Amino acid sequence: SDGYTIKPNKKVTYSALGEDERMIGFSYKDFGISSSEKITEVQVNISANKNIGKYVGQFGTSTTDSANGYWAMGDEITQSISGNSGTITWKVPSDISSIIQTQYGGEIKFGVWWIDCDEFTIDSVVLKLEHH
Repeated sequence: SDGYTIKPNKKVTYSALGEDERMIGFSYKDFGISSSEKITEVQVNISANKNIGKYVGQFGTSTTDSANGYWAMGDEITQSISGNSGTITWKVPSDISSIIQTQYGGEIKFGVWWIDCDEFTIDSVVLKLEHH
């Protein structure tokens, strides 16, 4: 197939996160992804009990690259969501995608540096793929 989805229904209160807890982690093994598959995009679908407004954050992932601490981060994303639900998307760079570690404890992490609506729910996280 060409993608996997999880539905964690994880309630997040931004203002209750400590300075070292602003990245929400999900184990790659929860998706059922194969090591033969290349991730091109990560989508996080969120909702709230009011208009979400602006999100600012970054994604990070485990990698197989020991020289860089088995970790990589994507670019900062700023996004305005006008209504009560929306989707944040990371297009994964080819160089990071080629070394993502989905096995042996590897995780995808959703960083929330700021969000206007304090409480929101992560309804689903989606990985989009390619092959060959």
